Amino acid sequence: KETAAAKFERQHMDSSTSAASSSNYCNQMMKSRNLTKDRCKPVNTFVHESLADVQAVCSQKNVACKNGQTNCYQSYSTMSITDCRETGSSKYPNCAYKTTQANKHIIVACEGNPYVPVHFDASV
Repeated sequence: KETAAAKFERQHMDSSTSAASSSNYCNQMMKSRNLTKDRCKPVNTFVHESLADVQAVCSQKNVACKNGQTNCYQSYSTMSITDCRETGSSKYPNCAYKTTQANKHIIVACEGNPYVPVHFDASV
């Protein structure tokens, strides 16, 4: 089955755009990445940076994840991110989202060898 590292790339990386270009970004991406296939995933962030720069966060500033685990890391630099959250009208299978573009530090959990992101914890 899909690895947690591949899942992270599918759910959270968008190296192909520098930022969201329209309010429809989240509606389009939540569907195309298959995050609305079986239920409307409620919240999801997309990071518009190269995958190597996002992987590199695993060697940046350690911090405990929201859930307490100690394998979280905060990026030293801000990054281009898109926050996607359901709208009040979102109703499966017609999942709908508010797109919010921002420059924030990212926090991710890492695992493995190579040590790479496996969870998106927060944008700060």
